[PDB]
Amino acid sequence: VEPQVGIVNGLAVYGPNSGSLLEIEVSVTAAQDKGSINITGIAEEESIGSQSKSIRRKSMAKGSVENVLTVLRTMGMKPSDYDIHINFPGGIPIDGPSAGIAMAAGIFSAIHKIPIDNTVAMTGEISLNGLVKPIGGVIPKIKAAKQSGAKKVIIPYENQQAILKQIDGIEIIAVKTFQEVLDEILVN
Amino acid sequence: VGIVNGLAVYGPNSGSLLEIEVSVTAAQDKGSINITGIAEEESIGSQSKSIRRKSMAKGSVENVLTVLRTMGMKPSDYDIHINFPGGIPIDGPSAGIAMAAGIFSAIHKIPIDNTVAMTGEISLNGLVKPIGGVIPKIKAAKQSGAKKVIIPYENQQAILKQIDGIEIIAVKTFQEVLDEILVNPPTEQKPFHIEI
Ligand SMILES: CC(C)C[C@H](NC(=O)[C@H](Cc1ccccc1)NC(=O)c1cnccn1)B(O)O
Ligand SMILES: CC(C)C[C@H](NC(=O)[C@H](Cc1ccccc1)NC(=O)c1cnccn1)B(O)O
Ligand code: NA
Ligand code: NA
Repeated sequence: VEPQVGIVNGLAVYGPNSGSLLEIEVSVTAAQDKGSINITGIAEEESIGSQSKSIRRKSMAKGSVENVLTVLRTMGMKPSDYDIHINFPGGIPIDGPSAGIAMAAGIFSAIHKIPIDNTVAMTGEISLNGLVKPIGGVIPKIKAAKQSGAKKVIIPYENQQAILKQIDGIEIIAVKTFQEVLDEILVN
Repeated sequence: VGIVNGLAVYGPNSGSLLEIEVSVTAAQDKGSINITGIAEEESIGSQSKSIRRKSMAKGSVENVLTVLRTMGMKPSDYDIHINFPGGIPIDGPSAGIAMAAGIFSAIHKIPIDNTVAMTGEISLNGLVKPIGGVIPKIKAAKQSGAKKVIIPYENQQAILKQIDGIEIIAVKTFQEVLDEILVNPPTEQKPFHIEI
């Protein structure tokens, strides 16, 4: 209907050739106390195991949020000033590092009250130095964005391939940096 | 945000170079250590008896902080975030000297030679302890375009002398790692110079 504050279109893949678009929602309020970060709708922990051994870690999605908050501090924001809540609606259990640029964009937008273009979808792992790192399932993700009525899709520079140029009816933007993501999507 | 070139082995003979990211900022509150990209806990055994422990990676981070403390740094003055990039859980004690160098470099600003990769467990006294997969690690350092690789002294063996096209530096201490990888910082608009 409109560009909007703290709503960003992310992308997911389930197995080789099955992509989808998720409408990630970000709320930022002046902190009650020390500031906080909460996420609804993500894996909190992953376990990988064999017969006799297994490891457990905080999820790549939760790790991704911590990278995002470190990047926003290097850019001169103070996330400790805010209680921040990110919501992946629907109740679907999602994981992975590839929503890093989308959550970062969502928080930036919510903090600055600058709406994000609703015609854009994006996928991109974020590094602590603001670089956009390659992701999985970029073709099914682009087709999901198109299939959903997105005019544009932001992908990491290193996911660029010749075959992408053969896709019609959606603008594919390759980015190296989170600043380039903000340039592409923020409205005024 | 500084980069240190760490090394990993996956199966008997495959190595990779990891660009480990280290962010160190003035503490927002009581200071903090956060690591992304690692195993945090390991369970070993069966139904009948199993143990659970902090991962080797997490233990390695605790040893790093103790060493920096014994060297007169106060890691609790900082919020420290180390990111091991991508989407594989990494584990092991062998990134001890990489994480310690990355934090050192970030605290003092004295930046890290980007042509150097390294592997080594760190002890509390700051000795560099032997690691596994030293040969595939060296080969992966070479393939990534590293000109130098730091290894533990006790990993030195005759056959490494057969490896061409990379300088292999054996170290006994963390101070030696820092002697070898730290570059003279820039000199412009400084009241004095720091030389290594
Ligand atoms: C937080 C989410 C949206 C990030 C994206 N996740 C996914 O695409 C993941 C697949 C993935 C890819 C790489 C690493 C781990 C898991 N997909 C899902 O979680 C998923 C998709 N559809 C239904 C239910 N779950 B990304 O890493 O590709
Ligand atoms: C923190 C990491 C980088 C330290 C290094 N780890 C690895 O090489 C470990 C194997 C290992 C070796 C010794 C003890 C435990 C596990 N490798 C990995 O975790 C690994 C390697 N390639 C891709 C993804 N993960 B080291 O202990 O050799
Ligand atoms: Na994504
Ligand atoms: Na290593």
